[PDB]
Amino acid sequence: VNKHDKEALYRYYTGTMEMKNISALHGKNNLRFKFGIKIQVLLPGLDVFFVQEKRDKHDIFYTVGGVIQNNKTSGVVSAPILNISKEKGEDAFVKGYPYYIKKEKITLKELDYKLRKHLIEKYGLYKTISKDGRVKISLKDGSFYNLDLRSKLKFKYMGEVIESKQIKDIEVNL
Repeated sequence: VNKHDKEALYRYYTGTMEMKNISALHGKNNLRFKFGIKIQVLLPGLDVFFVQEKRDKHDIFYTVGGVIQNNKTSGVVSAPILNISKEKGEDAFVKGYPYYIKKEKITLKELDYKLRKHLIEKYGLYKTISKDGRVKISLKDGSFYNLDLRSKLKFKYMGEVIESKQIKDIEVNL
């Protein structure tokens, strides 16, 4: 029901902070910890992917999903193939290259957010390119995830965790 246009999406997937050293402790399953910034995380279903959704009347910053327990961020490197495809329009291109992930396990939230942010900077998504696009993230077991670019990621998919090794290719269509 809450509609998101190009401007709304662009503003969300730009301005993000990884906290890879937390020990946190609620309504619909939430956690609380300081950073002296008092933070709360909603659990859609310690390393956390922090994206500000809301800041309460007295300085309690809210985010959704992103929390991964016992994760290695240094020493590990997964490079699945990112295949970008804009087939019809003013400038039609195909572009395949490795998408570097320096994390053992990665939340769908971060992969989505960081992947979209990349399409804004380099290809001009939600700026010069249309918001009308899809993304398929294929795993080695043949399973996959679908990101619709027309709307921002539904909160109830941000609690999903992904083994970085298991990702083989990310297919973006514009």
